[PDB]
Amino acid sequence: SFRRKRASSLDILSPKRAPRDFYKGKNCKPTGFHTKKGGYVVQPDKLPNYVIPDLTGFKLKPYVSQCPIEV
Amino acid sequence: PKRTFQPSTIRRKRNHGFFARKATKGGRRVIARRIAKGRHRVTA
Amino acid sequence: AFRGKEMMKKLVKKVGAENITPELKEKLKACVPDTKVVMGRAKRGLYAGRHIQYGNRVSEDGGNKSRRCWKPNVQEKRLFSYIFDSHIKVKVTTHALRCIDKAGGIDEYLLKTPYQKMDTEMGLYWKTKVEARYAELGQMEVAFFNPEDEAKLEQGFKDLNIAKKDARREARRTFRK
Amino acid sequence: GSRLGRRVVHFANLPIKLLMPTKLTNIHEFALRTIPSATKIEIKRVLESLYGFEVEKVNTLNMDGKKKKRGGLLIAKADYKKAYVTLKNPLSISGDLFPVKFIEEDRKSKVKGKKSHWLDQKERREVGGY
Amino acid sequence: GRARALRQFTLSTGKSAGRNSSGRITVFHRGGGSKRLLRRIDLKRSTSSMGIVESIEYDPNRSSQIALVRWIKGKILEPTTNTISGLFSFSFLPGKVDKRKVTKTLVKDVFFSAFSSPKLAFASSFDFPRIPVAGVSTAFFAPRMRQKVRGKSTFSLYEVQKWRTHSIKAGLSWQSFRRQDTLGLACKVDRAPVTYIIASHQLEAGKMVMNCDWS
Amino acid sequence: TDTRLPKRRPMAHPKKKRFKLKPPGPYAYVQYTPGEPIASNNPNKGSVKRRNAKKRIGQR
RNA sequence: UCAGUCAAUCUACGCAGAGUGAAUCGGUCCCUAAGGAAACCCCGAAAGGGCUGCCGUCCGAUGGGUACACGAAAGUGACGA
RNA sequence: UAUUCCUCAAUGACCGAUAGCGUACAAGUACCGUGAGGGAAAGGUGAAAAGAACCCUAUGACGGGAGUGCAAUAGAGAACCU
RNA sequence: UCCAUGGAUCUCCGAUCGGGAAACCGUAUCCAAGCUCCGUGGCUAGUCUGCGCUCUUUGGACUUUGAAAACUUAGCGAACU
Ligand SMILES: [K+]
Ligand SMILES: [K+]
Ligand SMILES: [Mg+2]
Ligand SMILES: [Mg+2]
Ligand SMILES: [Mg+2]
Ligand SMILES: [Mg+2]
Ligand SMILES: [Mg+2]
Ligand SMILES: [Mg+2]
Ligand SMILES: [Mg+2]
Ligand SMILES: [Mg+2]
Ligand SMILES: [Mg+2]
Ligand SMILES: [Mg+2]
Ligand SMILES: [Mg+2]
Ligand SMILES: [Mg+2]
Ligand SMILES: [Mg+2]
Ligand SMILES: [Mg+2]
Ligand SMILES: [Mg+2]
Ligand SMILES: [Mg+2]
Ligand SMILES: [Mg+2]
Ligand SMILES: [Mg+2]
Ligand SMILES: [Mg+2]
Ligand SMILES: [Mg+2]
Ligand SMILES: [Mg+2]
Ligand SMILES: [Mg+2]
Ligand SMILES: [Mg+2]
Ligand SMILES: [Mg+2]
Repeated sequence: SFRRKRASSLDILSPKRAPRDFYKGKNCKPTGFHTKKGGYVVQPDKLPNYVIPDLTGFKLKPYVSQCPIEV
Repeated sequence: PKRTFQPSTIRRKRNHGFFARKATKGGRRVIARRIAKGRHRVTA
Repeated sequence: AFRGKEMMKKLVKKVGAENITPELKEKLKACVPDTKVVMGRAKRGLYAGRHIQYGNRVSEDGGNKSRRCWKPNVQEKRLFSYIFDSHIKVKVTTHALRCIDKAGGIDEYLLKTPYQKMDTEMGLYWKTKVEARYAELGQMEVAFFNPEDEAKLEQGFKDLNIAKKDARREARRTFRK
Repeated sequence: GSRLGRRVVHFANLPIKLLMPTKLTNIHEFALRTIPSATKIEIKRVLESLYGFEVEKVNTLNMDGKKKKRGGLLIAKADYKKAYVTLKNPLSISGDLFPVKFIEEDRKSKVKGKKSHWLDQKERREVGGY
Repeated sequence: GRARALRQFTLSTGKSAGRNSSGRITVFHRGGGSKRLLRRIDLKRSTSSMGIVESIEYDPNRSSQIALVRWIKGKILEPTTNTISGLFSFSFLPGKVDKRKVTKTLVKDVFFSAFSSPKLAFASSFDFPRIPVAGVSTAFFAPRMRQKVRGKSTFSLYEVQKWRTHSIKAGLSWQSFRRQDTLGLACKVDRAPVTYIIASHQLEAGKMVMNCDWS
Repeated sequence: TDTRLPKRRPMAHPKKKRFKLKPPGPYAYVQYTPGEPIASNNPNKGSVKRRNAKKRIGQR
């Protein structure tokens, strides 16, 4: 969907259009910590866990029927 | 011939950036003047 | 300019606005100094109301006028304090030093001078501290002794000094051993 | 309860938009579009838990939205993130699903313009990137 | 480099080229030399020692020469008194006679709370003032708080004081006392002490060097 | 059943530099062999140099 | 239709869609230089200026680093033509 | 008693698109400058879009007929009253 | 659809938890109290008691005041003419 912006919003610095050592980031959540040697360690307690129950045999549906039944 | 504008993004942000203007009393008046005028680009 | 109001705002924000009744507000309005002090170094010393002045310097024959200033006679001194038993390093004008001479010392000057005339938040702090220590001293009494007790206690102190010296030397030599 | 983990999600809302692959049989990887604040671990765990995929690796890249400028007026679309997911076993897509046949028939309109040896494999793994 | 200086006595400093803290030139015709490192030299020589001159080296920072030198030497019954000859009470030293607090809130209480700590006192930091005892200084005195009911006369040796004769201190500061009120807010065989000194004329390796102290 | 232990995060408190840990005074206690002259630098088996430079040479 | 030193079917031109895959590449991260700034202290009609250390903090590559954390009276990292 | 970053109502021998605020129109925009800063242009079809089906000649109708409409040189694609 | 009142959700900078090339990065604050679930230790073993964290409620510890046109009161204060 096309939406209107200001033409002055092109001046905000982004790492795609910056020198090679510019870092901004995209507000992702962190999962670990930086090392002193330029690496990274992923702490497994900070990873998201998803609780998705079993959907097989469920009787409800995305839409509700609109057949003429009663006032 | 070598012209006068030789671009460098880090130099531009270090001289006319938001936190470079916010650091001294003259630049804070510049920011107030720009906002009062109504400029779209308040800082460089 | 409105120094009384800007000091009263800080004092209210420190002490809590709920703590003060309107009569206490009315009384506190008449202790916070409302003087005209602009220069920075007069808020850090005891100047007794002297300030800088900017005026004209006028030539003798031509009458030509150019700007100049008169500064107060600021000197850095150490003044002795009776309840702290020690010196206080201040930057006083000679006018303040002469007022101290008339009052009878820096402590007596701080007691005698009211709150509005202290001109300074540090002046209020120092007057408050000296008044609290003098109120502490106001509830104490000393008892003197007869010369026979003088001699007895002198002998006791000699005994304890020589015993402490002997025990300290013995402990040092045994720790060496 | 809360002792199970620090980050437990009961109502996920990560939007995943699948891109139509080139071939219908022997699919070894597929691409998708999502919001820029998604992570490789989030995409892999949502795809494993919600749909039942057997995910091997996830590779991401950022894209800028499309823009149009007409001298002062600027209109634009939102930024997105593209992800490549590699499967452990090949999958397939039936032709009878809408709009697969229309996509293939419109794609072939734009592009109009034997010696097998011993021990030669047929369906080899076709994975790009690093 | 042929002979790197000893790494325990080498410091790094830049060049000023005659420019002060403001960045402007104050000393003219300087700048653009060769790179130098600073050597640390013992210019005091206050420690009395004996040494052996090891080597004579080159110092670019000064006109003379320096020399590396290793150094080869260097429960009793207390007199409880119940008799007092007189009581003096400091009740006019405040200058205004008033009662003692433990209630309306007063100006003095407001100024005490506004300047008090973030979260009796006649001891530890400052102790008893000398003024109290000024009419007669060489007399043993016992300070005590004044009680509403008449107190006891028993005085041990620990409770009696006398400024000797030594005292007939430190010094506070007018503007920096509030912060301080606010809480304060031979070695082993493989080692050898060495120093750098300014070498004299006719001083080569293997010689003796003395530092002498007052006698 | 992993008895192995996870890696730990570095702490962010300020750390003292080695120049301030040296005792004060004029004297420096250097390594001394009692028949040999005093060397200014004593590298051992773990003193490696120019690692980034060798990386660049290999890349070229 | 505009632009291209064209009357252009073509195009870096208009419309629509697509395209950039990293433990190792380049950064982020750690460490500092020249330099900048806070705190403490010093000075100043105001605004502000100095000071970065004797016990002292945060940034700053054009340089030094690539599979835990804490401590150091151990070595070093460490260098010219 | 002083002033209007503001709100509500009213008035004008005030202006009427080179005028009135820099801006009646998506303007502190486009554009110029390293930066502080400077700074535009551009209103109107018809009562209602009924905005010209169809035919002929050109690569292509914006042309010549036909038709809508009081009127078609009232036939336009940020522009068509005189 | 719409209106009135009350609710649920309510990203980021300016900006104030620290750093900063504004719209980015890193962040379980700290300490007492009393409660369901949890695991482990110890007794002569039955309505037996004693140790912990995580998350929850109520307090108190550190600090985050803060913008704004003209008017007002003060400080310093020109030159063209
Ligand atoms: K007409
Ligand atoms: K004149
Ligand atoms: Mg928007
Ligand atoms: Mg790019
Ligand atoms: Mg963020
Ligand atoms: Mg990538
Ligand atoms: Mg052309
Ligand atoms: Mg043509
Ligand atoms: Mg073409
Ligand atoms: Mg094109
Ligand atoms: Mg790398
Ligand atoms: Mg520095
Ligand atoms: Mg500085
Ligand atoms: Mg400063
Ligand atoms: Mg800082
Ligand atoms: Mg750093
Ligand atoms: Mg670099
Ligand atoms: Mg080097
Ligand atoms: Mg106009
Ligand atoms: Mg006209
Ligand atoms: Mg016109
Ligand atoms: Mg520009
Ligand atoms: Mg037509
Ligand atoms: Mg008309
Ligand atoms: Mg912040
Ligand atoms: Mg105001």
